[PDB]
Amino acid sequence: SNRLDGKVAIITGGTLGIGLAIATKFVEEGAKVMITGRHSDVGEKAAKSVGTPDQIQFFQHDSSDEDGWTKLFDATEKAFGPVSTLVNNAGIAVNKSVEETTTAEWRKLLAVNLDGVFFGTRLGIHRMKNKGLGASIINMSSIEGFVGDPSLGAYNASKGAVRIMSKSAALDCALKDYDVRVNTVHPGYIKTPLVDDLPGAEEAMSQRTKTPMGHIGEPNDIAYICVYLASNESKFATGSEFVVDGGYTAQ
Amino acid sequence: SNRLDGKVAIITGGTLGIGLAIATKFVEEGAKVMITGRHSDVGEKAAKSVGTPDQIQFFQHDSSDEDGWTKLFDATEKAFGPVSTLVNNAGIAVNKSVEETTTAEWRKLLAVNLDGVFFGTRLGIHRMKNKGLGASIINMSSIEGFVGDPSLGAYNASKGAVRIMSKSAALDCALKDYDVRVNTVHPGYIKTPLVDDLPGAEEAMSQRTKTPMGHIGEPNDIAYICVYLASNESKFATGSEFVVDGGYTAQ
Amino acid sequence: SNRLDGKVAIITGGTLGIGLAIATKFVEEGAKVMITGRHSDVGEKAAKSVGTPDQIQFFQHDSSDEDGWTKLFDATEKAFGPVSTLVNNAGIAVNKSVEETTTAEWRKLLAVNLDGVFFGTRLGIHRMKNKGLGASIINMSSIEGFVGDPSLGAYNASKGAVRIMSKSAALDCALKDYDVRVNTVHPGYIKTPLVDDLPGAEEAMSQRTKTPMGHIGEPNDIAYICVYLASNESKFATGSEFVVDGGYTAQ
Amino acid sequence: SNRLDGKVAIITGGTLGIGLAIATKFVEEGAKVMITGRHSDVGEKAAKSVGTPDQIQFFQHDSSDEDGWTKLFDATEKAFGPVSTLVNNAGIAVNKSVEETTTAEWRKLLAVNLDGVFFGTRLGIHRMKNKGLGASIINMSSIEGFVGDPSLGAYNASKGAVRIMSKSAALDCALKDYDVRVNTVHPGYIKTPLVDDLPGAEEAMSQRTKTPMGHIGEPNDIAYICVYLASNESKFATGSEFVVDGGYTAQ
Ligand SMILES: [Mg+2]
Ligand SMILES: [Mg+2]
Ligand SMILES: [Mg+2]
Ligand SMILES: [Mg+2]
Ligand SMILES: [Mg+2]
Ligand SMILES: [Mg+2]
Ligand SMILES: [Mg+2]
Ligand SMILES: [Mg+2]
Ligand SMILES: [Mg+2]
Ligand SMILES: [Mg+2]
Ligand SMILES: [Mg+2]
Ligand SMILES: [Mg+2]
Repeated sequence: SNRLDGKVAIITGGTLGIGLAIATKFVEEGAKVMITGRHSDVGEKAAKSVGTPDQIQFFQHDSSDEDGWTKLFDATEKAFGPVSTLVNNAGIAVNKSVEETTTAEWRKLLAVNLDGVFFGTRLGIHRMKNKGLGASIINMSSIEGFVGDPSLGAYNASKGAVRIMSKSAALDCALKDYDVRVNTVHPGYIKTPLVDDLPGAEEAMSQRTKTPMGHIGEPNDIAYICVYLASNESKFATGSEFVVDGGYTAQ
Repeated sequence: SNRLDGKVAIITGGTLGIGLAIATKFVEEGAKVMITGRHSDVGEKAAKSVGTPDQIQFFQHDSSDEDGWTKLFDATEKAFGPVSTLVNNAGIAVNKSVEETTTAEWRKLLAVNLDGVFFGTRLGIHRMKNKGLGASIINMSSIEGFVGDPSLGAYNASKGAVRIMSKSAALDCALKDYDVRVNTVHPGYIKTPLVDDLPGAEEAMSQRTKTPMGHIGEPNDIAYICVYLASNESKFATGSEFVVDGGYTAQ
Repeated sequence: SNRLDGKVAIITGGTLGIGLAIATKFVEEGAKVMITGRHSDVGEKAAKSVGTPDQIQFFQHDSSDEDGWTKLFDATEKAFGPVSTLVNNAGIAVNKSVEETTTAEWRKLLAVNLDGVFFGTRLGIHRMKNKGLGASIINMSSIEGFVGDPSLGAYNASKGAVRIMSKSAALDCALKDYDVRVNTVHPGYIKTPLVDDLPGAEEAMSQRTKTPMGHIGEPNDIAYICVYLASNESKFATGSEFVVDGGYTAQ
Repeated sequence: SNRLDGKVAIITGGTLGIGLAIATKFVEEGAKVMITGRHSDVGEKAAKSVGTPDQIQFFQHDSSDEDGWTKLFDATEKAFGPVSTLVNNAGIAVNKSVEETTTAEWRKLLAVNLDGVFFGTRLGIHRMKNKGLGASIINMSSIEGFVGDPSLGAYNASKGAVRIMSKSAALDCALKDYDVRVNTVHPGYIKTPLVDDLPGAEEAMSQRTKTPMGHIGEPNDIAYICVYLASNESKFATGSEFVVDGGYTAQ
C-alpha cells in the first residue's frame, strides 16, 4: 500500500529473523533498504532473497564497530539517497544470571546491544535531522527492557538502557524540531530458525505462565509495528514503548 | 490497502473528533462500521459524511446505558454481519481536582468512561469469541491513564481503571483461546473542533513542558494506531498500552 | 522509636489482617489510631487487642458510605485531635473475569474499592490541608493495579483507578502547598486468616511463577512501608507507588 | 531505634551528599559502615565526621575499578565481619544530549554508573548469599531511570540499565533462596553542596513543571528509604522501584 513511499531505511541485524522480516515488509511498502550483518555469505544471500539492488542491499558491519557506522550511512546514501529511517535491531544474548556473568560476557553484550544502539542513534540524529524526511529511529528494546529474567542479567541491563536512552533522544529531537522521532519496540518471544535450533525452547516459551496466548510470535509480528513507526502514520509518536508479546508483560 | 478486509467495527463516540477519524480510516481500509453517539442530528450527518449505508451506519446510544449495548450489537450484526472489532472511545471529562469533584460529577464521569468500557468489553467478549474473526477490543485509556493531572481527578481514576481492566480481559481471552485481543490506546492532546472552541487551550497544550513536540496531534494520529490494532497485523499484541502523545509522558 | 510522634491516623478496614497490622505498628510508633470496619463485634475486640482507648478506638463504617466518612473524621478528631494520616485500606474482591462479572458485582466492588478511596481522599484533603500536620494519605492499590489477573477483572479496574487517581491528588496537593502527600502501596500476596480459610490458596500463591520468593508475605510487611509513608521520613515522597510483593511484578 | 541491628554496610560514593546521609543514618540505626570515595582527603574526614572507627571507616575506591571491589569487601569484613548490605550509590553525570555525547564521555559514565553497579551487585551476591544475614543490595537508579531528559542521554542509559538489571538479580536471588534482596531507589532532585555550587540550578529544579512540590529534596530523604530497604522491615520487597521525587514523575 506504499506506506513507506520514498523512505530509505538501515536495518541492523537485517539478514535473519526479525530484522529480515522488517526488511521484507519495508521493501513491500516502498522503502529502499540497507540491511547489515556480520557474515557476508548470509547478507549477500539475504538481500537477493528480498529484492533487486534498486530495492535492497547488504552492508557487512558489526553494530559495536563505531567507525563502520559512518561507512554504513555513506554506502546507504550513495545507493538510495539520504537515510530517513534507522532500525537498531542487531543484538546478542548471554544466558547467565548477573551473579554468573563474566566481565568479558558483560562487555561483549553491551558493545552490541547498548553501544551499537547509541552509535546508531547518535549518528542517525546527526544525518537525518532538519531534512524534511519524516525521520524515525526505532530501537529494539525487548520485553526484557520492562521485566527481569534471572538468566538474562546483562541482556536486561542492555534493554533497560535502550528503553530510557531512547526517551532522552526522542525528547531532544522533539524540543529542537529536528523532524526525527525515536521509539522503542519490545518483542516477546518470536519463532525464528535459531529458536527452532534449541530443543524445548518454543514449548517452554509457550507455557501460559510465560506467554498467555500459549504460543510464540512470528517475525512479521515485529515487522508490522516497525512499518507503522517508520511511516508518517506515527508522526505524533515519540519517546514511546510498543510491546508485541502475546500478553507476557500484562501478567 | 484493505488492511481491515472483512472486519465489522463498532466505534463508540464515533460521530466526532478522534472517533470520527477512526471510523473514516476504518471504512477506507475496508471495514464496515457502526458509529455511536448521543445526538441523532450529529450521528445521521456523520455517517453520511463518511460513506454510504453499506459501509457505515449510526446507532444512537450513551455508552453508560447497559441495555442499549445489546441493541447496538444486534443492529450492527443485522447491518453488516458478526462484529469483529470494538473501539470503546466514548468519554467525558470533568475539570476538577479530586478535592473539588462532586459525587454527582464522579458518578456521571465513571458511568461513561468506566462502566461504558466495562459494558462494551464484557459484551464484546461474549459476542466476538470463538468465531475465527480475529477479534480486537481497543480501549481508549489516555495519557491520563499513566500520569496524574491535578485538575482531572475523576478522569485519571477512569483511565487508570480502563488501563488495568483491559489487561485482565486480554489475559482471560488469551488463556481461553477466545481469538479476542484487548489493548489500550493512550492519546496525548489532539486538536479537535472542541479544543478549538476553548480559547488558549491549544497554546497551553503545545508548551514544551506539556508536549515536547511543541504542537498537539490530530485525530488521524489516533486513527492510524487503531487501524494497526484492529488489523490482523497486531495478532500477537494483547494486554499492551500504545501511547501517541508527542512526547508528553517521556519526560 | 516514636516514628509517628503526634500523628493521628484513620485506617479503613483496620480490624483485620493488613489493616490491623498497620494499626498495631502505628500505635507502637506513637500514633493515635481510629480503625474502621463493618462489624462492631470484630472492631470492638480488635481495638481492645491493640491498646487502650487513649491509643486506639474503633468506628463502625462501610467505606462505600459517603455520609459516614464525615462522622468518622469528627469522631477521630473528638477522640485524638486533628487527623494527620489516612490509610484507605478497606477493600473487597470478586473472583470473576471481566466476561463473567455481573453488573451488581461490578458496582458493589467499585463502591468499596474506588468510591471509598475517592471519598476518603477527597475528605482527607479538605480536613488535613494547611495545618502543619505533615499529612499523608496512603491508598492501598495492589499489584493488581500494575498487572492484570484474568479472574480479578473488577478488582483490576478498581486498583488501576486508585493508582492514577492518587497521582492526581498528590499533584494538586503539592502544587497548592497543602502539606498533604498522597502515595499508593501495592501488596503482593499476604498470609492472613482469610487466605488460611481457602484450601490450596497459599500454595498456589507461593509457586515461583507467581511469587519468586516461593512464599507469601505477612501483614507486618505492609505495616512497615505504611509507617515510612505516614512518617515525616517520607516528606519528599508524593505521587509514588510502593510495591511489596516478593518479586511478583519484577518478572 | 536500632533498625539496622547487626548489619554491615558498604556505601559507594558514601563520602558526600546522598551517600554520606545514608552512611550517617545507617550508623545511627546500629549498622557498621564502610564508605567509599575516590579522594582519601575527603573520605578520611567524612568517616571521622560520622563516627569512630568501630562504627564507620573509609576505603578509597573508584566503583569502575573491578579488582578494587574484592579488596573493598575484604577490608569491610576484616573491620566489621561479613557484609550484609550494599548501597551502589557512586555515580557521575554528563550534561549532553545523546546527539552530542562523545564516545569517551559515554564509556566513562557507563564505567562508573553501570559497570560499578554490575561489579558491586555480582560480587555482593557471591559474598552475601546463604549466610542468614537478611542481605540487601540497594541500587541508586534515579528518576532518570523512568523518564528521559534531553540533556542526560548517557545518564538515562545508565539508570535504565540499573533499573532492569536489578530486577534480574532480584529474581535470581529469590528463586534460589539466596537470602539477598535487590531493589532500586530513584531520587528526584536533591539539594547538596554540589547543586549549591551551580548558580540557578536549585531554582530551575524547583519550578512546578519540574518538581510539583516547588522545592527540591535533601539527602536524608534518600537516607530514610535506604534504612527501610536495608532493614528486615522490607524482607518481602525485592525487584521493586522506590521513587522519592517531590512528584516529578507523577505528572
Ligand atoms: Mg549476517
Ligand atoms: Mg508467570
Ligand atoms: Mg512515553
Ligand atoms: Mg509479570
Ligand atoms: Mg453525537
Ligand atoms: Mg503489557
Ligand atoms: Mg469489621
Ligand atoms: Mg511517581
Ligand atoms: Mg571522595
Ligand atoms: Mg513539565
Ligand atoms: Mg516490581
Ligand atoms: Mg512526566
